[PDB]
Amino acid sequence: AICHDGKAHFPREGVFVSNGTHWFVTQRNFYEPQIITTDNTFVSGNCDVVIGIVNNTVYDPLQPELDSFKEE
Amino acid sequence: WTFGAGAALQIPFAMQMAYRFNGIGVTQNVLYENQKLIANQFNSAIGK
Ligand SMILES: *[C@@H]1O[C@H](CO)[C@@H](O[C@@H]2O[C@H](CO)[C@@H](O[C@@H]3O[C@H](CO)[C@@H](O)[C@H](O[C@H]4O[C@H](CO)[C@@H](O)[C@H](O)[C@@H]4O[C@@H]4O[C@H](CO)[C@@H](O)[C@H](O)[C@H]4NC(C)=O)[C@@H]3O)[C@H](O)[C@H]2NC(C)=O)[C@H](O)[C@H]1NC(C)=O
Ligand SMILES: *[C@@H]1O[C@H](CO)[C@@H](O[C@@H]2O[C@H](CO)[C@@H](O[C@@H]3O[C@H](CO)[C@@H](O)[C@H](O)[C@@H]3O)[C@H](O)[C@H]2NC(C)=O)[C@H](O)[C@H]1NC(C)=O
Ligand SMILES: *[C@@H]1O[C@H](CO)[C@@H](O[C@@H]2O[C@H](CO)[C@@H](O)[C@H](O)[C@H]2NC(C)=O)[C@H](O)[C@H]1NC(C)=O
Repeated sequence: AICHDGKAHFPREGVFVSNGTHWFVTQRNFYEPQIITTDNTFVSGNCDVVIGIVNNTVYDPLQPELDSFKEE
Repeated sequence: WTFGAGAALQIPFAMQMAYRFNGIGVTQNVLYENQKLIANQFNSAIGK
């Protein structure tokens, strides 16, 4: 899994992998990395139960639009 | 099951069980939140 803000995010379909510095989510039968965002994972529960959870961040697609929206 | 289709690929057992649960139509969070209960039930079953 993965912890961002106290909420554990799981992959909609695929697995989390890391090349050594960054984490990605990829389909199971073929290697093609994808940046992990809110469109790949769904929240459930909190960070205090899962075993082996990791501590990387998760992107949000809507943030840049707000900045432009505030700009104009 | 990858070793039945081709070369053998390693995978943690918890993740494998999550795959199976997804197979029978149950989200993964159930397994990742009840791991201990499932393990105890399995051990007791083999003992019986
Ligand atoms: C991922 O990265 C984030 C960075 O912020 C970490 O955030 C953590 O969030 C926790 C709150 O949910 C903080 O505390 C957590 O919950 C309990 C209360 O603190 C406790 O079980 C842990 O906190 C202790 O361990 C942390 C791990 O380093 C310490 O940072 C933290 O200061 C606590 O250390 C002592 O704990 C005892 C008991 O609570 C206290 O009596 C002491 O006073 C504490 N010492 C000091 C100097 O304060 C648990 O983390 C947590 O503080 C906060 N930061 C960290 C590093 O944990 C996530 O933990 C991190 N997750 C993973 C898997 O890396
Ligand atoms: C593992 O994946 C990470 C992805 O974050 C790789 O990060 C890599 O970081 C370097 C440095 O930025 C990138 O190279 C280039 O750097 C120049 C610096 O100016 C920049 O202008 C380029 O746009 C580019 O960022 C590299 O692209 C980037 N790679 C990826 C896939 O994002 C990291 O290198 C990977 N490590 C291994 C061992 O695979
Ligand atoms: C996954 O396996 C690794 C070992 O390869 C475990 O890491 C160590 O396990 C021993 C217990 O025998 C501990 O004494 C060490 O403190 C562990 N080292 C670290 C960095 O954790 C690891 O515990 C296993 N992962 C889980 C969730 O149990």
